[PDB]
Amino acid sequence: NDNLEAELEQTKALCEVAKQLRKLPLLTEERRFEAVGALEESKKAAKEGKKAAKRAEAGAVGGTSEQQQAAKRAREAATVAYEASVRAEAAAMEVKRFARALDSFESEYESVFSGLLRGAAEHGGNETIKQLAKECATAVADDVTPEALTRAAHNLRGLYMQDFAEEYLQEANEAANKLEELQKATAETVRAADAADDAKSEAQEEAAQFPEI
Amino acid sequence: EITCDPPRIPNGVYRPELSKYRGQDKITYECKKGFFPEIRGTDATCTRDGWVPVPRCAW
Repeated sequence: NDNLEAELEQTKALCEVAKQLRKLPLLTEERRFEAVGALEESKKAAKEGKKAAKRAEAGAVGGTSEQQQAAKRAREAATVAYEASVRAEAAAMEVKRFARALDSFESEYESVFSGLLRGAAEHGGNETIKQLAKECATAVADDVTPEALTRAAHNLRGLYMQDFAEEYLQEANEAANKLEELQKATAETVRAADAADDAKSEAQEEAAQFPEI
Repeated sequence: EITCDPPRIPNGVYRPELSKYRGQDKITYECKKGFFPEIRGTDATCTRDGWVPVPRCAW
């Protein structure tokens, strides 16, 4: 019927949304791991930078002007590495915060969309509709971008007049923003981890001329 | 020649969504997080007496 065309368009929209909701917790975990890795590297760069500044300062005691300038430079880099590690702390904290928000969102809807599909698998109007929903039982999306999340939410909202589809769009719009901020926060942790490494290296190069402890 | 109007399921979602259903046409419904169905099953059939069993999502 056009009723079967409607139901097939509707089953496809449920399938697209369900696949994105199963991918979100896997994606947030990769970001959470990445932020944790970026932060711990920034803390290793700060610890190493502090050591170099200490090797330079002990070395430059009673030293020349072009030896005392080195310790001052290794000290300034050791603090720049420390300050970048502090910025990586704050960025990773945001990653955990946006990941939590997105995990509450996935939790709210994944079982609902999965159950609606299970119904279409068992009682779908056509064998095509039942086949699409059966294939979508455990399917996961390849990726989730804020734009893919809202597109699929608007598509569902256009096919389903039920209030649920409208409330899903409202929530998916909030989650698309949280997903965009999860990616900005991950880049900021990586940027600060690189900033701390560069400073560690500047401290280590200036301290190269002095003896180790 | 039995027909039903779409079910009205506050705090729930049914499928498929059609303007009119015919006798023996089945809908399946799910409840919002925090809500549970009145009956165990999530099925409802279009009969002479409306949707049977009646779909209801309770707190």
